[PDB]
Amino acid sequence: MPNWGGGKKCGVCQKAVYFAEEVQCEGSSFHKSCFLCMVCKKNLDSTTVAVHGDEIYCKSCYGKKYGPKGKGKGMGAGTLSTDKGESLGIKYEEGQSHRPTNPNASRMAQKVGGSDGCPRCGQAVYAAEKVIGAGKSWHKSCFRCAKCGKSLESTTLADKDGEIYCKGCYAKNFGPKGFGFGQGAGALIHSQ
Ligand SMILES: [Zn+2]
Ligand SMILES: [Zn+2]
Ligand SMILES: [Zn+2]
Ligand SMILES: [Zn+2]
Repeated sequence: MPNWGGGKKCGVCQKAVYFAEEVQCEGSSFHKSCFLCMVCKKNLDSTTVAVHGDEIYCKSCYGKKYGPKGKGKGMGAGTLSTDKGESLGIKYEEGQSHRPTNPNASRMAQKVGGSDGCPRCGQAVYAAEKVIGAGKSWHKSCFRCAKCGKSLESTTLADKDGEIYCKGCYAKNFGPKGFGFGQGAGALIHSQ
């Protein structure tokens, strides 16, 4: 019954150490198992150990948290632009000409011949059937007596002041005269 003794005070777990380990530290002390890197979670039962605000950390860890991180970054830039050149054009023209007109001249001419026409039928007369009579020309076929109708030739024909007839007509028309005659009367007797 009578017993107690002494021990340490674990300011970590808040339990009194029954004199066994009572790990001491900078103005502090915790149980052995208690004294464990609260970072890596690995027990810390050796030197090279560090402490911290109500906590314990192994050197390394300490140098890890305390240690730096690294460097930052930088930057850059750049730009450029240019352009030019443009020109073009052209033009032209032309004229024209004309052409006037010139008048014309006249000429002369003349030429005649023989031959004639048929004043009877009306057609023309030139050889083949051309007759000349009464100082006129006509078709030897048409050329006939304008009294009997009997066709003529030239001589046998008779040109009466333009007119044309047959000798028989030219003669008769202008025939000679003839003597006349009469009758007498004998005598007889009567009886019964
Ligand atoms: Zn403890
Ligand atoms: Zn650690
Ligand atoms: Zn004729
Ligand atoms: Zn006749």
